[PDB]
Amino acid sequence: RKPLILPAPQVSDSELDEIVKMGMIGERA
Amino acid sequence: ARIIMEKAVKVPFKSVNELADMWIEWAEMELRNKNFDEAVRIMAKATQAPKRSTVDYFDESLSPQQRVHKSWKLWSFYVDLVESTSSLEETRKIYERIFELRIATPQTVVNYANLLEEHHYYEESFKIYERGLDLFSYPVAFELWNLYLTKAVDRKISIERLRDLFEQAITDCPPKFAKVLYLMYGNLEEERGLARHAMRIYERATRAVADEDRADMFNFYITKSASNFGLASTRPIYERAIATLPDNEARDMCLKFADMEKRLGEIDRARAIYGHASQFCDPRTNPEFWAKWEQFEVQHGNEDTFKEMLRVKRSVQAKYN
Amino acid sequence: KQEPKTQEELEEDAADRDRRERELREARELAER
Amino acid sequence: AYTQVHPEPRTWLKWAKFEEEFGTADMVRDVFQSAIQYIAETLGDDAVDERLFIAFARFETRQKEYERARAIYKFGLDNLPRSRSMQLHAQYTTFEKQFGDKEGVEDVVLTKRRRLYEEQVKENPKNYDVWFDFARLEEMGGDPDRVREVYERAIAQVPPTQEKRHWRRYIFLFLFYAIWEEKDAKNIERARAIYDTCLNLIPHKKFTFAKVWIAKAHFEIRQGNLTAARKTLGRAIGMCPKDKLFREYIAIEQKLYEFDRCRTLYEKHALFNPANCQTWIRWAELERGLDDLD
Amino acid sequence: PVLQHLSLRNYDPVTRGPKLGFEAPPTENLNTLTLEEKAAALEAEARRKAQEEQEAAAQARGLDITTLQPKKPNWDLKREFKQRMAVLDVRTENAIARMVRERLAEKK
Amino acid sequence: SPPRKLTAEDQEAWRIPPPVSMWKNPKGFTIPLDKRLAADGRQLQEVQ
Amino acid sequence: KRMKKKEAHRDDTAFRDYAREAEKTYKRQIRNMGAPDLEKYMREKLSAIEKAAAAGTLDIIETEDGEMIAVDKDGTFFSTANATDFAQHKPDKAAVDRLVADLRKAEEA
Amino acid sequence: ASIAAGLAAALPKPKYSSEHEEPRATQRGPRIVSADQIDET
Repeated sequence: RKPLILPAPQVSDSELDEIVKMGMIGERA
Repeated sequence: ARIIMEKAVKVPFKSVNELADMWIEWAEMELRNKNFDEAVRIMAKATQAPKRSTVDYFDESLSPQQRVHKSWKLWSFYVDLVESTSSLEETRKIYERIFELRIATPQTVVNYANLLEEHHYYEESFKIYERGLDLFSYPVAFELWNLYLTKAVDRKISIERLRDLFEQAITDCPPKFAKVLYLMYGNLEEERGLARHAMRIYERATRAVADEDRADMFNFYITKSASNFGLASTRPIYERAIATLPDNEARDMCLKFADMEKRLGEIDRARAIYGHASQFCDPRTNPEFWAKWEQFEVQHGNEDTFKEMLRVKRSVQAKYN
Repeated sequence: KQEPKTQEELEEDAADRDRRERELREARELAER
Repeated sequence: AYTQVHPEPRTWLKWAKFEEEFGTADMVRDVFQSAIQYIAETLGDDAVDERLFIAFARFETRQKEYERARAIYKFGLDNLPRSRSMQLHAQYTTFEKQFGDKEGVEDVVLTKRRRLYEEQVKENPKNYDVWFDFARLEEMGGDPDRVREVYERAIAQVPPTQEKRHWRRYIFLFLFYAIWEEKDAKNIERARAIYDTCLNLIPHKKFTFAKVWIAKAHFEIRQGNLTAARKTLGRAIGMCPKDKLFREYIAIEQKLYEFDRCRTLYEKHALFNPANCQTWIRWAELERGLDDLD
Repeated sequence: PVLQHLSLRNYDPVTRGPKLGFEAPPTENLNTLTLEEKAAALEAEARRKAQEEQEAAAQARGLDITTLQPKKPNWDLKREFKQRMAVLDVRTENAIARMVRERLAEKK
Repeated sequence: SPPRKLTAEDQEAWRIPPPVSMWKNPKGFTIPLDKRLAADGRQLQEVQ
Repeated sequence: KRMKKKEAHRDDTAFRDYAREAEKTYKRQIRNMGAPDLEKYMREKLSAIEKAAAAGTLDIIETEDGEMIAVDKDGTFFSTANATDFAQHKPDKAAVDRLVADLRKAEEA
Repeated sequence: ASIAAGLAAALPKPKYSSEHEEPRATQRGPRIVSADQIDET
């Protein structure tokens, strides 16, 4: 298999982290 | 009758099993004559040899009387007679004498462990399990290693000793048993410790399992990571599954990762995974993958994305031709 | 139907029970001395 | 003549196996003694191979001479470097787990776990899980000085990144070390110093953890210092007002039957966070429990 | 009388020979689940949980908040701290009760 | 002196490939065109 | 031991050098010997003891334990170094036929 | 070298006495020895 250089995602691990912070804040509200 | 039995024992028969059967018949007659101690003495005298007897019973050069100390049937009969007639000290002495002749099978070690467990002894059972593991390492004690692991789980041993035993049992085990051993080690690490040890055990099992069970082990590790932690933690490991699994297995892993990214919302990452799967699979040979990619593009993808998918399918068809 | 969770006693091995019996015997011998 | 010409440990082990199969045990003992003596006098006292010790110890065990094999194992683990003794130590551990006692097996397992934890800490100094496992193993061993040294080594691994995960892991490791010092070592002053160092080293301008403040308040309550706990709670509220810290302070005030302090804390929480209806509901429940309907 | 003082654990009373594990393995005599018995129901439970999660994701239209982070961060550390605080919490509660009793005695 | 111990790594490391001459065929062999162009270094040129 | 010996056989298939192949063929030929004729070697040992005791080189002594010991003055009995009659050994017809047959078997192989 | 002397002092007396230990391979008769064993027998 030839190596496919995948592009960096537009949402990062930290951005997903604050997204799920806001998500569980809404869920607990 | 005793004189005839002694004369038959002094007769050098061809088969040592015949002499063992004659000795067992004499012991049974003594036991029926209320002489079980005399029967045990006669059985011990029949299986009498030096401390380092190494004569092969299969060698057709020595007499059957000389090649009678390595008789498994006579030793089993003597152990059965002394089990219900003497205390645990004589049983331990008989087990040590059987282990000295190296004529004890894994069933003999299991019987010794059961006799130790019946006498309120759990450390002696662990010692017998260690003896069974050390006497035959690879094939003949993997089941004995499983029995020792079950005994350790029932004994509630300390975490360090249990971890050392699990590391020793899974050091050079075959992968068919090492998969179950690593699963049990991960379950024990999750039950009696941090989940990081279980995750490390799952990662080690993903790199040290058979090719048939590699995809199942990766799926189980992903499920355990999703249950015990976030789903993003399986994002790179599935990428590692992109670099380790076989072609159909990597296609299934890429489909699962694309579904997970679509559920999370990573449309670009899911599209890249679908493109990698289409590059790693022929169009005429993997129509289900192309149908799944088309369904994903209908769920998420424009007309330009549809044209790009059609161009990728045409390129895959040209590569397959 | 919930099974009755009977409190099983801790299975003392040969080492643990032997140590307890030896400690009791040593205490008796020390008391006699 | 072979051992004169080829004085490698392999040929000595071949002679040992030959004299085991075709000779007395005294000949095997003489062969092993001559092997270790010769390798000690030509490659020096340092470069004796561990395989000779392993094979002689296993010969002693298969001759059921357990104290002899134990002497061989301890002498091999004493007079040889730790860099060339992993296999010999492993054979000691499996021998003690095989036909040894409980205390010796526990000591061997503790030594092996300590070596593995030291290797993991050398490979990954930032691995807080390995440091916690080493601290737990040292606490199970019962050595207070070794546990204190492990806690000092783990505390010295300051995380360079200011991420919330690394700071939370460091705070959890510090709390575990403080709990180990309070339970086993029973040093209140050392626990207070560790809590003060954790509070000072935490970059509260970027990220703050109310769990560390709650643990410090619980440790002060266990020591009977209510005024110090109240001062710490007030300082934590002033530095970073958190809903969890305010709830913990209100619970501590309610456990001490301080209705005025609880009312002041509820008023401060309402002033800081007027959108939090849970604090208002808790204040209303506290007022209803005090028979104050108005 | 011959078959009355034998343990019958490794010697066959009918065949008059040693017992073999090919037809009568000892693992069937265990009162618990062995390693062969284990690591099989856990995989089935994980597969069932994955199928249930997939069915829930297919049925629902929005992403659940407690699906990407079903557990809080450092949950293992919190569980370890809770397990370690077994007698420390009781000691703290006893100290609080003693302080309350001392305050009541000072008031009275 | 006693002979040096040769691994298979050395025995494969001192393997000389056969000369694929693109000028000479003294025995008139019909060499595949694939082998004819292996030693030609013009295929290893970066057009930058 | 059988599995590790066959694994060593599989690992040693590649040509390393000539001494390794020499050891391999010597081990193969010693395996193709079969079991040695220990009874025969018993007969030539007794016959050589008899003729050496008649020649005075070997000395038969009935010791204080009543067992026949046979001490050698020289070293000519053990190895035929120091024995200048190593040239005078004549192999019988069967051994020479066995050697020629084995060489012809290698030729036909 | 002090390792050999230290370990020789380290071992205890073996608990199974083997002064009657005939060698494990009974060498067939006759026993023919070198010139140095005439005084030994």
